[PDB]
Amino acid sequence: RGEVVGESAEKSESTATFAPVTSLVRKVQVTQRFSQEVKWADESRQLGVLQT
Amino acid sequence: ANIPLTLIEYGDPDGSGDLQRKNELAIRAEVVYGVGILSTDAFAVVRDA
Amino acid sequence: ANIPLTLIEYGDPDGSGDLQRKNELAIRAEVVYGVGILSTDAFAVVRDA
Repeated sequence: RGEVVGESAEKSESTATFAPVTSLVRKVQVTQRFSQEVKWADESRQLGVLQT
Repeated sequence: ANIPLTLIEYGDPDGSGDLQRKNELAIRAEVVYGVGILSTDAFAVVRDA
Repeated sequence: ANIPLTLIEYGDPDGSGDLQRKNELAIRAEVVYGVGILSTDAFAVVRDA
C-alpha cells in the first residue's frame, strides 16, 4: 500500500505477502471381470461385448 | 586532502534521523589543513584590551 | 553464492554508529556454503578429553 506523508515526516513500509498452495495426486483405476465363456461367446457370435 | 562538495542520500550524517526515513538530503564539503608557525616572533598584533 | 570484497560508505552496517556521522569506511565480504554429512560413521576422531 501507499502511505501519505508530510515534508520531513517518518516513512513506513508495506510489502507484498505470498503463500504456496499444493496439488494432490489421485490414481484412478477401472477393472472389469468376466468368464472365459464370455470371450468364446463374443468371438464366435461377434457380439461386440468386449469392444463395448 | 580535499573532498569537494557532495550529496549524501543515505544514513544519518548529523544525528537528526535517517535521510531515507525522513526523506531529506544533505550536502557535505570537507578539507584537511596542515598548519604550523615557525616563530611567533615573526608576527605582531594591534589590539584593544 | 558469493559477495566479493566491497566498500560500504553509508548507514551503520555493524551497530557502532553511522559511517557518515563518525567519518569512517567499512569493507565487507560474504560467502554462503551448503554443508552436509551423509553419515557421521564415515569419520573418526583422535581426542584427549
